Parts: sequence; C-alpha cells; structure tokens
Amino acid sequence: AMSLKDKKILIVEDSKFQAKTIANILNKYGYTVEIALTGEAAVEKVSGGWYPDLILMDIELGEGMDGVQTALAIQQISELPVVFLTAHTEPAVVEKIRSVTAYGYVMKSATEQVLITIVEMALRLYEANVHSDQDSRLKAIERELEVLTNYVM
Amino acid sequence: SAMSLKDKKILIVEDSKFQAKTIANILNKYGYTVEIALTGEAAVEKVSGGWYPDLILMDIELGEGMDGVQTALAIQQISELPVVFLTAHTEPAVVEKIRSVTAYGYVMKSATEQVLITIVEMALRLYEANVHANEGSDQDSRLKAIERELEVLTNYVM
Amino acid sequence: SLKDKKILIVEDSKFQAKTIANILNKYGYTVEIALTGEAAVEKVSGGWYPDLILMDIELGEGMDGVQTALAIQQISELPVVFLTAHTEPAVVEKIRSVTAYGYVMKSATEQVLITIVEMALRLYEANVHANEGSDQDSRLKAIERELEVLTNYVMR
Ligand SMILES: [Ca+2]
Ligand SMILES: [Ca+2]
Repeated sequence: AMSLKDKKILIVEDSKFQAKTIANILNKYGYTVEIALTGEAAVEKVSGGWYPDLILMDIELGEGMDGVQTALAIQQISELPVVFLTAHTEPAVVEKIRSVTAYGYVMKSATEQVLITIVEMALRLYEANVHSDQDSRLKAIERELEVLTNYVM
Repeated sequence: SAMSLKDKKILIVEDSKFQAKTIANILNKYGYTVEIALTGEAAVEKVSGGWYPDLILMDIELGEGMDGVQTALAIQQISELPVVFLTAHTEPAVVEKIRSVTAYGYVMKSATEQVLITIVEMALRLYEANVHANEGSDQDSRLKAIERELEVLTNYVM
Repeated sequence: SLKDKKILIVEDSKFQAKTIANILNKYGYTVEIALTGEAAVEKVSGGWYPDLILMDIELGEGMDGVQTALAIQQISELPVVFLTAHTEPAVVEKIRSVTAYGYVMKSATEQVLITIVEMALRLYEANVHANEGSDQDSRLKAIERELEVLTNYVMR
C-alpha cells in the first residue's frame, strides 16, 4: 500500500520547509529521500556517484541555476526522470518544463495522494521506457495450456 | 469493436442536465455504463453510500454547491477513484486546482467523441496499473507463476 | 535499437521537418514527411497508415494542424502528437480537443521528443489491443481463469 519502495528520490527545493515536508510525505510512503537546497548542490550530489531513481525539482530555486538549467546539467551526466515542482502553471513555466522533461510536473499545493501517485507513475513510466518476447511467451503458454487441457477432457 | 460493451461504470458529475445527458449518450454509444449526479453533494452521497464507479467525469463548476475541486477532495477521503475533470477552458488558475486534486488530468468540454473515449479508456488503464502496482500484481510476476504451474501441471502426465 | 515503427511528419518548413526527421532516423524510426495537411490526409486515405503522426499546430496556406487532425480522425484512430511553439491557453485547448496524445514543444530537447514518441506509440498500441481484446493484461486473465479451472479439476 505504502510499503518500502527501493526507489531513491532527490528533492531539489530551496525552501527548507517545502523540501522537508515533501521529503516527509515520500518517506512515509516508503521512499529513500535526500534533499538539495540548490540546483548546484543537486548536480554535485549526482556527479558524486549518488544516482537517484527520480528527481522532484522546483522550477524556482532562487539566485543560482533554476530547475530547467539544473535539469540540463543533470542531463549531461545522467538519464534520470525529472519531475518538476511548480507553484503555478503559467505558459512560460509550462513551456520550460515540457521542453526539458517528458515526465511532467506536480503542484506544490497538490494533495498527498496526488504527489505519491505522480511519483509512482513517473517511476513506472521510466522503467517502461528502458526496453516482443512478451508476446511469444504468452503464445507458448496459450497453446501449452491447450496441450494440457485437452488431455484431461 | 471500440464500441463493445465496456463492462465499466462512469459517474458524470455535472449540474447542467443537458450537458450530463450529452456525455452519457456518447459514453453509452461506446458501451459504457453511466450514472449522473447533478451535484457534488449527490456524488459524495453516492460513494459514501457504497456505490463505486470505475471513474468520475467531474465538471469543475457545479452550480450553487461544492465546486468540482471540493467534491474531488471529499471523494479522496472515501476512495481513490480516478477523477477526470471536465473543463470549458485551460486558464492557469483552473488547471492549477485540477492538477492538485487529481493525477488523471482533464478533458475539454469541446473535445471530440474520440478524444473523450480515449481519455476515459486511458484513465481506466492508468488506475488499473496503479492498483495492480500497489498489490505487487505486476504482469510479469503473473507470468512466472503461470509458467511454473504449467510445468507442475505438465509433469502430472505419467 | 531499430524500431519497426513508421512516423509521418506534417510540417510546412522543410528545414524543421528534416531536423525532426534526422533525429527520428538516428533512433531507428522509418520517417516520411508531408508538407501540407492535404497531403497527410491523402497518404492515410490512399492507404499508407503510419504508426504516429507528428503534426505542427500551424502549417501552410491550407488546413491548419487541428483541421488536418480532425480529417484524419474521420478515417482513422491514428495517434497525433502536435508540434507547437507556445502553450498559450487557446492553443492548448485546440490541441486537447482533437488529440488524446498531447504535444511537444518545438524547442524540446532531443531526449524529450524521443521519449514522447515512444510513450505515445506505446499508449496507442495499448488502446488498439484493449479495444480488440488482444492486450496482455486481458490474455493473462484468460489463461489464469482457465488455468484456475484446469488445476482446480486436477486438484480432485
Ligand atoms: Ca522556491
Ligand atoms: Ca457546470
């Protein structure tokens, strides 16, 4: 239900309170979580060999890199799903998000259920994209079952 | 074949009787079972009474009572039913509220039949994916068991 | 990887169409270009169905991308992903009204475009199989249900 997921999540949120709260919600549904208060922080953490399974990442990070610049810097050294966190959905922000990631965004106001559900869909989408025989196998099963079923008429 | 009996129930939550029936008729044509609630309050009462649709199509604006966002919150405490919002337009203020109460998106009031049915179908399989995943019930883990029993079953011939 | 999936690109600019076509070729998709919506409609009518259409919201002096998408919908269930420069509300509403498969920013990174193409391609295949019954989730429950009655009979 909210069992222990092996997935590691990196939160990139300058706001200490918003960072810690999101970490809390995820922690409580089973995710291993780390925080970075800046996009630069987050790049060092990923280039220092710690590879998350997902990045929740604010489009506003403050006076350094923003979320889009960090998403690209992260892209240079990794092929990790990035899901953006945003306060609002202005066209200028949505364009920026849809142009660096294929994995969408979550409102920082979202209910808890929404956040956790977007994170699972994102992790499952990414696994799907790293990959036929599924059809063949089923076909074998499908007639081997007919093989057997007819015997015990 | 896309019109076949879907074997799925849809709850339209929509105060305009004319709009609700127009959507019910498209959903029936493609083989869905349909229920209409003219208010959010009627919708909450349907589910907390024990009736569970497979998906909700929720207008974000519902007249004098709860609006669609409120309604969606109220149902989120009773079940995790997938809720797809109906909306006239895509102003950031509206899209902001929709995306904070549902992970299943929205459909334009002006969408075509095919866009409606495909969004509904897609939302239904998304939810089935998440429920299956909440339960360890991944399609490949079923494959291991089904093949393993077919071995066992096979050996049973002397 | 080398996919056996063919993508039709409907784009009035030859440079942009060829830019998109190069990227897709570099990842194993068979690609074909229509410079007008009138030509895309004739390919699908003349019986060349692609696996996905990448169509610019805005084309030439003929049909725009939305009208082209609506025509294709009269004769086919093909997945259509719009190319757009700007997600302004009026534009995003037109897009959301004629396709269930979303859009891509002209300025998207190459990884984003590619990923979106794979997702819309997978999604479309699921809907086709589900609507004709041939999806993997269903066929499992068909084997599981008959394998349950088979072994429940052996269990006696
Ligand atoms: Ca911030
Ligand atoms: Ca209304």
